[PDB]
Amino acid sequence: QRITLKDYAMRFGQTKTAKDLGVYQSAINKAIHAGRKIFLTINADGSVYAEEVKDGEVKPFPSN
Repeated sequence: QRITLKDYAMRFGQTKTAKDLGVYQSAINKAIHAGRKIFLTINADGSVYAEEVKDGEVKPFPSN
């Protein structure tokens, strides 16, 4: 089951979220702020896969 970016940060903290995603903290807070539709999947090995829904499309997050 996917977890929203906002709910993941609330559960694990902004620091772990930024690290799992490989982005810096400030970017995470802004993304949430902007209400982007970002969903994370935690794998049993601990890695996290994030995807964003934008304009009808489904892409990886961060994009670049």
